[PDB]
Amino acid sequence: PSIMRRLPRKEGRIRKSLLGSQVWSISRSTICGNSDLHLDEVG
Amino acid sequence: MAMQKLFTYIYEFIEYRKMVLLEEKVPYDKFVQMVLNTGFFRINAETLNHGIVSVFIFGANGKYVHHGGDMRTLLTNTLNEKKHYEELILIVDKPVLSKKNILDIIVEQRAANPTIVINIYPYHLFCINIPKVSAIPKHKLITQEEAQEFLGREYLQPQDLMQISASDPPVVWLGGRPGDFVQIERPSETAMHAVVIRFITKSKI
Amino acid sequence: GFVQASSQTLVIIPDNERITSNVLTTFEATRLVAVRAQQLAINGSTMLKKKYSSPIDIAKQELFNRKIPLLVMRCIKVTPEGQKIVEIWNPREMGIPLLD
Amino acid sequence: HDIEGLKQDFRLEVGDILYRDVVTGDVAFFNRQPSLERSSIGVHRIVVLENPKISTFQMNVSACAWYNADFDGDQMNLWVPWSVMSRVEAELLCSVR
Amino acid sequence: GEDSSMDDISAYSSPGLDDPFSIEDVDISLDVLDNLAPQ
Ligand SMILES: [Mg+2]
Repeated sequence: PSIMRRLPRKEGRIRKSLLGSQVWSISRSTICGNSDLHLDEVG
Repeated sequence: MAMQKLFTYIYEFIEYRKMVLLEEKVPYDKFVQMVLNTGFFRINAETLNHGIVSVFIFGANGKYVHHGGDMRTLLTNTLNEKKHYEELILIVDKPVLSKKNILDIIVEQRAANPTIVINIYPYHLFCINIPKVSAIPKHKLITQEEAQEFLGREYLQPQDLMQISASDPPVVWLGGRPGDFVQIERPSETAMHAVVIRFITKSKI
Repeated sequence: GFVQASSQTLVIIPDNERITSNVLTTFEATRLVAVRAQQLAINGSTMLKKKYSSPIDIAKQELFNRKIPLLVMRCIKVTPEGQKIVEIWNPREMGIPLLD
Repeated sequence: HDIEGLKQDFRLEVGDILYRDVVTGDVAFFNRQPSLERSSIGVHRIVVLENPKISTFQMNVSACAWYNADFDGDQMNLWVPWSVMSRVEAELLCSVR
Repeated sequence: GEDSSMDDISAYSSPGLDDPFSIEDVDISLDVLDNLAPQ
């Protein structure tokens, strides 16, 4: 382990922590079709 | 067939830059004879402000492009000639542009002569009428006062504008120098045409 | 060395020399409504006449009815002599984009 | 304070922040990865599905063009803006219209 | 010459620049990779 090894890659400091973020108050699910919903609506 | 194209379009280049020729134009056969025997051809032109511009067309097999001593001697004697020089154009074959020694003589002659513009260009830059090429938009040098007014209205500095090299073929045919501004009117497929202003920077060679 | 940059003086372009548009951008209108809605969530003091049960609707109606107590500052340039040339625009006198 | 650990003499006071459930009509950002276009995140009006046996995000098939999505097993992200500033921005800037 | 105690260990488990298929510049979750299914 080294200080500068934390930086470079996609799993590194800059890309994983600074340019992206783990966040709270978020949900994920499989999407499904529903023809009774408007185009600007989500079930 | 670079010599044949050069023999016409170098004079077209002189006319496009608005200069008067100083010598009588020789036919093409003795042009090639002088290029092969003397090693180069010299064309002199007079500018509106009385500046003298001499153009050296160097043959690809001549000694001046293979030996730096001959080029140094020729440039030293031509720049020591008592004429109101303002611009020397040294037209050489493209591979000559990769020879470090020749370019070193070029930059050393520049250093010894700070008030005289020294430029060395490849063959293809004078084998067309560059302004009339369809892919080349319309370039036009603008005055310092107009550029200052434009920059003042825009709250801009000359270093914020897009920049163009002084060795760009349209700029060469214009005679643009570093520190000048060139207005380019260019076709647009969104607005049917557009205008930009570019800041001319140093030549690459 | 002198890490601290020197203070600037705010140079406001006179209203008859402004070059930017008199119509709010969608970004500017959204920012105005968001800021004003947060202010109303802080205070709740408004000069709007009709009653609304949410800060956002009060903010949009204040923008639409030209009663919003905010000004838009468009920073034009930062002079290296210290001036900060800006333009001040009154959204109550501006065109309002299509916020639908 | 949690609502199940709430005192007998408790009441809402001007300046309190109530964290309420998501209801129909709220705006939410809808995202499918990879986010390649700028319609890959869009703001939709929430319709809450009262059926307790439904775990899917449901949308109209004509909305799938915004996300390059289909219903073979795609998963999508959803977050509801709770901040006032983000709620204003969601419905004025990021709405799928 | 017949000793086997100091033989090269890597000489047993042996026969004797970007990855084109790696999602390295694609910031996608590993639980969502079914969104890449060709269908
Ligand atoms: Mg799929």
